[PDB]
Amino acid sequence: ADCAKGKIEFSKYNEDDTFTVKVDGKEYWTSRWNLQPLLQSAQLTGMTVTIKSSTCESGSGFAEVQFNND
Amino acid sequence: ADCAKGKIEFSKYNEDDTFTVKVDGKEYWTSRWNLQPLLQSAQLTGMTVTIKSSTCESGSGFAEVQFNND
Amino acid sequence: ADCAKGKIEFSKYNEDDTFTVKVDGKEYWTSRWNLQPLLQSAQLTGMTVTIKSSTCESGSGFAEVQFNND
Amino acid sequence: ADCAKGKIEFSKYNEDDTFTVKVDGKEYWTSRWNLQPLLQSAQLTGMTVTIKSSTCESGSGFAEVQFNND
Amino acid sequence: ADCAKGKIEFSKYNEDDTFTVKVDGKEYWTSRWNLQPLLQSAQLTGMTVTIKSSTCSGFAEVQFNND
Amino acid sequence: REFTIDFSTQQSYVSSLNSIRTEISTPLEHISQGTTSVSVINHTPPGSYFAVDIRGLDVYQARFDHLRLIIEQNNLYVAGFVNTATNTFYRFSDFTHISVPGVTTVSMTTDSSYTTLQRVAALERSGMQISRHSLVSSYLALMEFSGNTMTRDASRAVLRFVTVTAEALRFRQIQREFRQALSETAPVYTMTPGDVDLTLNWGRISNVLPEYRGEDGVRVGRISFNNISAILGTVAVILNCHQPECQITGDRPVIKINNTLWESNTAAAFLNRKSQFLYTTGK
Repeated sequence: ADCAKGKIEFSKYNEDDTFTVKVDGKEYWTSRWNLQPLLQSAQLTGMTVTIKSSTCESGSGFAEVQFNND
Repeated sequence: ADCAKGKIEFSKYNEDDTFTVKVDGKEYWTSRWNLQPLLQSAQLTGMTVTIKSSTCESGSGFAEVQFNND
Repeated sequence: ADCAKGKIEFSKYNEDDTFTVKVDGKEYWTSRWNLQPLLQSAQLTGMTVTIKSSTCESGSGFAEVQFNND
Repeated sequence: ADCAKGKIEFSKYNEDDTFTVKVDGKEYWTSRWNLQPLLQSAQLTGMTVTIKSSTCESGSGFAEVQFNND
Repeated sequence: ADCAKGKIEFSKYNEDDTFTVKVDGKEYWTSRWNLQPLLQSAQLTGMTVTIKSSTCSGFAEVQFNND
Repeated sequence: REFTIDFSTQQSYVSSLNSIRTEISTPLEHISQGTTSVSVINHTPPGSYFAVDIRGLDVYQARFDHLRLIIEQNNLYVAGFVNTATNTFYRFSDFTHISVPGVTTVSMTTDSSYTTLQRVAALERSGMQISRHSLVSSYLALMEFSGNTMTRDASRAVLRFVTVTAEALRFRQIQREFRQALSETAPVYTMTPGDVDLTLNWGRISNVLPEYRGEDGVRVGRISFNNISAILGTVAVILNCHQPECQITGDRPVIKINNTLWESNTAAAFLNRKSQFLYTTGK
């Protein structure tokens, strides 16, 4: 599902080494190591990211994310 | 062969560990993690990238890409 | 606990490969490798971070940090 | 020997996971993965790089490079 | 000890995968790979770096300050 | 405050835009030649707007003259459009703080984001065509529009009119490219990806250009300027960043690197990578 599309309001490095972003008022975590710099770069430049996951409730995990310029 | 040349319109990491970029209206993917920061930096700085591959069909994988400031 | 919230006043790479940041006048170290460039980029752009740890005295360790847009 | 000195004219990720830069009209490749983002940063920021190698023929390999600002 | 303090005058990736920086007229190298981006970033953004070491050759402690 | 944008000729159109800019903004000391500058919007209280009367869609004719745009002054956003024949202000949902006296205000369910407008319009800005003919069509669509929810044709009309008014006010590049469509040849203006990127980076540009002091270049995300003529040929009006659009994160507008003025956040976003071998092997 398309869970959230928006700018990253904050990011957090978690105790379990996963990485959380808050997008459109909801928090999503990912364990994908490749995504950590990319997500911070998106936060730094105000990229619109699209978080896709099988569940979209705040606190859901994700592995799929699109990085847009618009 | 030169498959696509232009700025990166969007990039996307997929649950299946592929990384898609869209260049000049065409989508290609790579699973080289080396290319994820390189491509995302190219996207956020407006580099012209040239996607190169033996064959250039849509949805093709790639692992050769040239980076130009202009 | 949220130990310190503010900009990174300095950062330091340590002999034991941990990484120290000074935030709100207190020093904190982390052994999370992936935090090293993320903190340095936060530092260079004046990003506010929130250090979270069991103990908040200067010299405490952390494994969790929030990158804010303040 | 100093093979080439100047700004990076283009960079290119190669299918064998090596990385080519063109400097002062000559092309060199490196198999050192750590150099890929560093060279990209240099290219983005207009650093003057000095390619150093025992073989300075264009198309040759390198694993030593100096980075200078203006 | 603070071996050197100042801006990075140049950096260099070496054939043995170490990394050299010149600071305040003196050259130092490190074998710690994660210091390679950290140092180059400091060089590009104009950070003051403080190279620290028991003997002031190689280093693996360095402080970064914005200018 | 009311202004006319007159589409009769390239002269009348550029004259209209220049007059608006002169009234609502002040040149940057370091990016100004003659009376052609990058200008900073003068501070107005929140909710302040100016009106733009659309004229000259039919060259020099007093017809097609019932469209007015309401523009929030501090950010140049189009808050909605007025049918002056019906005295009705159709106002986007993100502008409930914009109060216009004397008109019937219709509060719309539709917000003004480009994401929303492009979706409802079934029209992407990248590749969007604008001509005198499609501006007349857009005008008619907006005059026919009724109700609280934007239709496809009303949204297409707003995309076209916002591009040639507010976005052209911001960007001399868009002014220059679009104005060819007003000539007797009546060519088509096609909005480019570069045009779109400029509009999307307006806030970031606005935060960086006040720091410019004659550096050899300016880099703001995907946007690059190599000299003052490129700056002036591209940008005309920026936000006053001394608005929420001025800041993304952090507090450092710029870093000078090798005599280029970088948006600090752009540099940070490619200097936050760890060692490549460790990144790629740490799956």
